[PDB]
Amino acid sequence: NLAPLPPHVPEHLVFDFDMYNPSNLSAGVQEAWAVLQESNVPDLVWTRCNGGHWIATRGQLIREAYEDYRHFSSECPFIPREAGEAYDFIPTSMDPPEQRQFRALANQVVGMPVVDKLENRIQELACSLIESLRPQGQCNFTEDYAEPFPIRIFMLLAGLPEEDIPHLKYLTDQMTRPDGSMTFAEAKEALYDYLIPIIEQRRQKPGTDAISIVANGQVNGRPITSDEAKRMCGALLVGGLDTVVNFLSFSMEFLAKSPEHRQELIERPERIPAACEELLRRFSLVADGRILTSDYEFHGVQLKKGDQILLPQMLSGLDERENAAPMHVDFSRQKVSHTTFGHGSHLCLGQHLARREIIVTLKEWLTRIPDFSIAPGAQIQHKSGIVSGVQALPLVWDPATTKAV
Ligand code: HEM
Repeated sequence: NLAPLPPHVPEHLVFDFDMYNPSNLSAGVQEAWAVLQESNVPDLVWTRCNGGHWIATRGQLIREAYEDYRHFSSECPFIPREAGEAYDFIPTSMDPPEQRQFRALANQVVGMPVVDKLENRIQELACSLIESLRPQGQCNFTEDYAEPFPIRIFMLLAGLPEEDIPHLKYLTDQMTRPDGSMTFAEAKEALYDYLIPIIEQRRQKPGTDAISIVANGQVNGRPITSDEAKRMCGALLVGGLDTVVNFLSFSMEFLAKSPEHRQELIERPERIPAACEELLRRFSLVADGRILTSDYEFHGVQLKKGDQILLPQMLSGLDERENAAPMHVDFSRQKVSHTTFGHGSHLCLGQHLARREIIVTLKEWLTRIPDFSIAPGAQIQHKSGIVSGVQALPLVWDPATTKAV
């Protein structure tokens, strides 16, 4: 379904890209989004899909817009407009300077310091999880590791019982890839209902878990309110439940289809870190945007106040103008340029946790299960949305080849 073209949007700039259901989705989700960068597509286009909105197709514009919060506000970061308007997570929907305070408190619960004191657990969990699968000679990756691994760590992080994983997970998925059952608002409201009671209890006594830290936090002056606490916790759900999870499946799907790259890491461990960044560029997966604060001519195009513009974080690193032969995975890429963890004042606060989980996965997995491949005769399917992901990943291997360390 297409929205009628607003009077102010050029005739020649219309490219009906459906961010939640791209035409070339069959060739991989990153490949589907890459069409927006073909020789005949303007740097900045307008799509009549999902309420109609702009779409910067080049990392140059993307990076640029993400730096100018004065014009491109995070107030309404999601598409459709109903989703963005409803989006009120702190600080992801705030613009500087208001953001500073909250982002600083949020940084306390997932930043590097937290990731370092968690390294051992993260590592132990990966091993424990993999050692379990190893003798099976097969697995449904997305659900057997890609999900349990990041989520349990996040739940331990937040101090939330693991029983709530399916619940919190489903709702979170509705904010990134709506199955259609519920709107963004409803999903958000549902998550808030889960958090609020928890915040109330934790607000009392201190606490090492994320929710406590936030609930007992102090932003610009007075103590943090429950609503603020709520909005802050929310901003952590997508990352702790839906981003890493999907990223691992993309990266692992690739590794299963490319023995070469696997062998390379297996016999050249030291390259795992660099390999992680390249996979982060290649299989980048987030794409949100901003809303115009006023009428503004941006690169020849006249944007009106209230317009929404999609700045796919996943496109920068695929832009041939920033990375030669972008669709090729080269662990030895001299300059791995990308905006996978975003760009600007909203740079991902969990990228450290992300990278560690990715590095621990590649390390522990390849060591114990170096030789594996996609189950015989199976097609891997992707899904596109605020956060694209992999539907399922059937992997198989011979147990005799596995190892225990
Ligand atoms: C590999 C996985 C991940 C990717 C690709 C990713 C990507 C991003 C991107 C592109 C943004 C910018 C959003 C915007 O500007 O509107 C962002 C923000 C954010 N991410 Fe992540 N992220 C990942 C994992 C995580 C994890 C595991 C967490 C922690 C639970 C997390 C927490 C956050 C937070 C709190 C923000 C908001 C920062 C702010 O508004 O100041 N992310 N992420």
